[PDB]
Amino acid sequence: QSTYSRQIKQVEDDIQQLLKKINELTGIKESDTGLAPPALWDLAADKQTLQSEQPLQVARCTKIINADSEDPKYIINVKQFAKFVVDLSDQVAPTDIEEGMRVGVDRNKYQIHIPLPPKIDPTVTMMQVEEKPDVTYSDVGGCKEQIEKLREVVETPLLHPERFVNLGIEPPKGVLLFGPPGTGKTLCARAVANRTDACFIRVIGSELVQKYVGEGARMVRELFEMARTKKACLIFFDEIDAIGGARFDDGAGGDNEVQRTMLELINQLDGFDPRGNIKVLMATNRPDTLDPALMRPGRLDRKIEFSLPDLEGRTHIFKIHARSMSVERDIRFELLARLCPNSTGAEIRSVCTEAGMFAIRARRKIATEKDFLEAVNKVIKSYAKFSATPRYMTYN
Amino acid sequence: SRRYDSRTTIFSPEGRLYQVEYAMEAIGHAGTCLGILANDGVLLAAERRNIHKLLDEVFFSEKIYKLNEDMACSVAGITSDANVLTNELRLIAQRYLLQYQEPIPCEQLVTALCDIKQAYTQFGGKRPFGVSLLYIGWDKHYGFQLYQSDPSGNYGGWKATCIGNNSAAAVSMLKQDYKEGEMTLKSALALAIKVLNKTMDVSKLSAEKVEIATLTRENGKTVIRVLKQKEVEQLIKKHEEEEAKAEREK
Amino acid sequence: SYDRAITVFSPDGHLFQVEYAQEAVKKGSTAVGVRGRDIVVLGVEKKSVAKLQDERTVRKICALDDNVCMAFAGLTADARIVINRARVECQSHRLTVEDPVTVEYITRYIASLKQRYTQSNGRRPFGISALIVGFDFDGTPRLYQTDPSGTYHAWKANAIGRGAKSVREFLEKNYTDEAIETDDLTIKLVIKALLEVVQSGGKNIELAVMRRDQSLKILNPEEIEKYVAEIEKEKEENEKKKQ
Amino acid sequence: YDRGVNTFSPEGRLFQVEYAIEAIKLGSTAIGIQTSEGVCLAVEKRITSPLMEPSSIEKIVEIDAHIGCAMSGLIADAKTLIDKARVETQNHWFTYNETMTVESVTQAVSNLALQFGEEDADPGAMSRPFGVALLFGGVDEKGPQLFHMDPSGTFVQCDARAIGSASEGAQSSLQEVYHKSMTLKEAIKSSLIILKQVMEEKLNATNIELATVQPGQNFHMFTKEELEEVIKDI
Amino acid sequence: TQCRLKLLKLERIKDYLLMEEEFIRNQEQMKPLEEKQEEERSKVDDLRGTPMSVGTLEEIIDDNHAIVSTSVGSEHYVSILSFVDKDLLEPGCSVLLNHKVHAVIGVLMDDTDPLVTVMKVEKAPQETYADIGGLDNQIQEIKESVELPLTHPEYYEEMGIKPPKGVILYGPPGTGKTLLAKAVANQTSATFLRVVGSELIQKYLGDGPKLVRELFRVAEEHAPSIVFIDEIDAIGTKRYDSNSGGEREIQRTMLELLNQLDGFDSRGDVKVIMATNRIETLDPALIRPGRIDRKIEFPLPDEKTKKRIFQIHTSRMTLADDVTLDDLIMAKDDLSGADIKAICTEAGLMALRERRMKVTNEDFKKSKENVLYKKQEGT
Ligand SMILES: Nc1ncnc2c1ncn2[C@@H]1O[C@H](COP(=O)(O)OP(=O)(O)OP(=O)(O)O)[C@@H](O)[C@H]1O
Ligand SMILES: Nc1ncnc2c1ncn2[C@@H]1O[C@H](COP(=O)(O)OP(=O)(O)OP(=O)(O)O)[C@@H](O)[C@H]1O
Ligand SMILES: [Mg+2]
Ligand SMILES: [Mg+2]
Repeated sequence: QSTYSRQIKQVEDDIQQLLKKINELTGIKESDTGLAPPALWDLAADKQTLQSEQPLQVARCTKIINADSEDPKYIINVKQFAKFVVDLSDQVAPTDIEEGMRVGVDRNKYQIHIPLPPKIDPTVTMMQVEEKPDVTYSDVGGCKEQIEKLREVVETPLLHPERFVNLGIEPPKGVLLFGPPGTGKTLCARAVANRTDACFIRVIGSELVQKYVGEGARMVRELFEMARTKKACLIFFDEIDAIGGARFDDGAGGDNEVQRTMLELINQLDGFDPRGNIKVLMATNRPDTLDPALMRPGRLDRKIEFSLPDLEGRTHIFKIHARSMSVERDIRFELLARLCPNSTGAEIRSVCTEAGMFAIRARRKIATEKDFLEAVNKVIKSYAKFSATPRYMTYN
Repeated sequence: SRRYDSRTTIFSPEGRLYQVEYAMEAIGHAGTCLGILANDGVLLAAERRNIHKLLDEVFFSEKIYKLNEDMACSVAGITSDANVLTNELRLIAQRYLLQYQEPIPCEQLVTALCDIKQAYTQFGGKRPFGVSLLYIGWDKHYGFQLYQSDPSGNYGGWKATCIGNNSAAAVSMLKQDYKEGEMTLKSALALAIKVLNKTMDVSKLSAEKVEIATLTRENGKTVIRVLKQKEVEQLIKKHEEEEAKAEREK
Repeated sequence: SYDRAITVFSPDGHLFQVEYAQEAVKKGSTAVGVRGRDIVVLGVEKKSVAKLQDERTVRKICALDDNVCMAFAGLTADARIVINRARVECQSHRLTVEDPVTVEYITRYIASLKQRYTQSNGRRPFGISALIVGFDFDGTPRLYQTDPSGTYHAWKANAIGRGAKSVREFLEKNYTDEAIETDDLTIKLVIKALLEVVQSGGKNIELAVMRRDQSLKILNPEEIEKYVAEIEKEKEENEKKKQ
Repeated sequence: YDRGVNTFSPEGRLFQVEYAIEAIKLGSTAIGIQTSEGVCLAVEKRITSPLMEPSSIEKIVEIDAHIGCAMSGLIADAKTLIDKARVETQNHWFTYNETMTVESVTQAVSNLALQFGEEDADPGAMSRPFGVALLFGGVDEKGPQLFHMDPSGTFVQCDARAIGSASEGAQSSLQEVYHKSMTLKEAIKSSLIILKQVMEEKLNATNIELATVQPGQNFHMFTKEELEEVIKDI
Repeated sequence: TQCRLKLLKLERIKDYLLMEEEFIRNQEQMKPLEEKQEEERSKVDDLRGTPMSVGTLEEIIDDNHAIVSTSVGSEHYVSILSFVDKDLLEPGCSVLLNHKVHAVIGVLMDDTDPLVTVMKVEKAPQETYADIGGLDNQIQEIKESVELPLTHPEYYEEMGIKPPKGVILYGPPGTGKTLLAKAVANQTSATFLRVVGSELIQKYLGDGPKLVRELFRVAEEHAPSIVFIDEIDAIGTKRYDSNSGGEREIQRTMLELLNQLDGFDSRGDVKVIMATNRIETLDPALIRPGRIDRKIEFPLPDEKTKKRIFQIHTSRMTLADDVTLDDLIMAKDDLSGADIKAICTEAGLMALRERRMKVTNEDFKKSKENVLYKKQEGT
């Protein structure tokens, strides 16, 4: 098409003129911004130089000598690691800054000025905060007591706290999820993670194993310091077996490091510490290993088992995963569930993939009744040779 | 108790029997031991695994046992287990003689042992017998034979085989040089010194480092003699005079 | 002594020992079996010979009785222990009942010997599968197949051991009554099926036929090379249906 | 990680026995309906090829001329039970001279159900529970009766049971279609309707076994001809 | 066609933009617009100042202030200045502070990772499939698990089914697991990370989970990526003493891999390929369906296949005429495509001791006899 081949010439070349002139009248690159609004920012930065208190050198209060006296004094401990007796703020009321509180001072005359933003210590812990994943409570089958237990103790007390205080009770804090691998301990938590709409802070069991003695325990400590401030959190200790251990002595200090971190976790959900109002999920798959003092009610009040689904469940779960793909008219999903023995929810995810594959491998546009019986043969029989469920099911 | 049980009679996830499989590797360390069939008799060659200046020899052979009047065998593996299997063989072969009043057929003697080696891998929870054997023999249904049993309980006839240290290297050398038929007992001893010389890393063999025992038929009775040091020393000189005349091409 | 429980139930509801013995079959050699109307042909693939072994001691097709033969695929060790007890049984039955064993009955006893071993103390399962083949007291052909579990079904055709899933896929389409109408067509059906899972031609397929009331003949290597020439001749006269 | 063969679950019941129950859910389907006219047993063969003879599969076996049986689960383990049943019923006929009540036979078979024992027994006892559930249906002096016997030794009389890989599904469709006033021809037709939904391949004359046991007859398995006649009606 | 009917409107958008910028530059200071911008940019290098001190952003205060840590480690509550993309200010990031005023002029630099130079590879692996002889099932599931979903993402979407997530290649050593890895690294032109399973054990405690964390992160930054783990057995079988806590620390390393392979953190478009030859010694939960979906197995080659392999390495050579390929193949048995290439390589070398280019039937006899003692000795 000479007409439309000619159109294609200047459809590339003219859009390239567009970009050319865009750059001729904006121009960006390895430059820090888009440079479009910050040109005026520049003229506010000339007011940031006049801002002479800035820079402000940051320290921490450690000891107030006088408070009732006309002249409060403080003992600042700065970052050059020399300590100063200092005056009070030049305006901020001397009621605000107690000892411990991290506080910024001026660098010339170490005059305390601006209270912080304490507990810097949270640097790794910072990153455990979450940004809502993409699974909802319909995408989960076997909706028996399973998911109605969990909502009851973790979601309902945060949406309707009036009905638990009118009765005069106090709902339970923690909830242990445990089951054979691939039965929706995480899925059921990916679920509550977004729908809850309250601060959600999941730590990965292994990320609390640190290098230096009692740094692990510090990690835990900082984690609850941060969660007590944010009023009403969840903490979701995923796959705790690391730092999930059980006390024991033998030989040369076996696991004495990891073990001590656990004692700190234990200690902050049961010590004296009343603690704010933070719920806690723990999803293992090996509950047999958890220390008894970590497991008993008042730290993990409700234990939810995720047993393998039954016939009725399976039938449900096939619908949850297959409904999304194109299938011929009449698939006996109830026959693919008689045909499954004790299967994980994650085994059935895999079946549907392969029924799709044979349809793709053979170039057809629709999976048939045959394609499942065939893909259900492949994924269960063969691959069941090396399954988790057999062995991993006693630790459950 | 159950904690201290090894469970030696049980399958692997893969479809093996680990103890019988390890027992093979224990045989790959024993002395080399090869056997060659001919038309005019058959012969076992084995290298003395233990040799030393102080060590003595009292017995006609330190690896060849006579199981009968008509059969001998050589062992390879755990020497201790070999004193057990060779005593049951002798007792089997007399218990055959006590019924049928004949010398026992070559094949049967082996299977009758391989029911005992095979039992141990299937129940009882003892460790298996870590031995493989070569049986040279003579019977009136097949003439000379050679056989090889494993700790599994598998046996086979062979016309020329090897078991124990560097077995696969011997067998590669036999596949090439051994003729189907056309073997005299003179020629087999040439092949047996040549194969043994290649799987052992010594510069040359010595009449005091090997043991060659033949099994011949002379006058309707069987004879099983072990070559003295002089008879083997001849064979070693005639092989060096075939390496001196295996450079006449350049 | 050594009263332990080797085979116990999984938590998934299997028996891992009898499922692991299933793998000791799959590491075996292919054997097939088709039954004609006057002739039953079972062939074992691979003599396993290395130009040094005898073909008289590597045989995998033994004969329980006179009308009953059996091919196996698994651990050669175990198979010889079953075959023995089977041969005893085959004579114990001639003593107490005048007729010779039927082919169902010597099977139900091989199977029932393998089932007891997966439910007794001390013992691991027998790691063999079997094709029991024979003729009844009525000239009828029969083909039975066991496995470590100790179950047994009859077949019209069947393959066990290595590469048996492929060979069953070839016998579904090729076993009709346009084949196995003659003694020459039934032998050619077996060979044509092992040629799909042997990678060295026909000079590697030991093949035994049994014919009505006569005893088991093992076909010497010459006759098998003649039959392999008729196969390869027939895949060049399928070029008259491609033109 | 290993334990005994005789360990209790801290829950409260025997590890193995709780497991051997799961081995049933792998097995074929059987349906037994008890009437005043007789007992019918229907069990699907579940052939796996077209090369198998749909006849050397036996999942209904005669125990005597008035006590049928249907196995689901590991059909290999039934071989030992069935043969104890027969030799039980015969011994009871050789001493007391008279048939045996169906209940008594099933009791005598259930006494083996718990009998494994890694040690402190013979070098011949079982090592593991039996992997098989039974449906003894017979006719004696109480009229027809049908018993269900699982690997727990707990046997119990039923008016209509289903076992196997469609125990859940079929059991619910029996509760809607069963009632005291039936005849034998209504039941054989009722069961094969339930058995036609829960199978995986089409219902031929080569995919089930029917048997019946009636007051005025023996145990009588239907042949391939007679089956054509009751699948025509459906 | 329509695309230029679209252009005719896109240009007008730009011509209008040109009206505004071309007039407002001359309304600004009778000069080009980039000349006014350059007046400003040089003036920003007056604000910016010289030098520029690198530091650490520790935390952000919403108020456009931030606590940074200079070289000394002394923290300063500074202000976030002009010309800074606040979306490039995450914790741990390197910032440019004023040497004198200490205020973040910004992260105007491409801070580098020295771990990506180890994990990523700018390869061109010569071996493509078609150089993998006679293992053809193996060659495909893979294409359905890795390469095909990147070439034709419309098949899986049209069917309505997620593409399968990860594969395990497992079999006897030598058969061709890593050779298939080379093949698919070549083709897909996704970023191809590669870490051996042993590298997941290092001296100091705790680094195991840390190295594992930062391997995925790398592969996430560069999505779409492939993460191959050659010989994942070595994590869980051979040990090295260096590590502390022994086997317990090995586990927590694995539990980390095991999470960040499935876990909670909504990842995407990172294929996984785990090779191994001991698969029976892997924590099942690791290879749980839905964590890894396809277990390709690599059996020893057939006889006719073993001939296509020995026919493929010899193709670049010149063989003497007395060489019978079929006599050397069957001569031995149970060969891996590694053993085949090892007999080819040796013999070709014997020809280079003689200064020829004809591998003779005897070069292969010496060779085959030096790879058999090789297989026989050192066992
Ligand atoms: N009840 C269920 N309904 C729907 N999908 C399920 C269910 N159970 C498991 N799955 C499927 O299994 C996949 C993985 O499950 P999940 O990872 O939550 O199991 P897990 O208990 O976290 O196992 P692991 O111990 O390996 O972390 C999910 O993505 C989901 O598709
Ligand atoms: N099937 C085959 N076809 C062609 N070449 C092969 C084949 N198998 C192996 N090779 C050759 O052997 C070489 C090494 O093999 P490869 O790296 O695949 O072994 P591997 O199976 O990964 O062993 P390991 O278990 O040690 O990882 C390859 O570079 C290739 O040239
Ligand atoms: Mg999880
Ligand atoms: Mg490799």
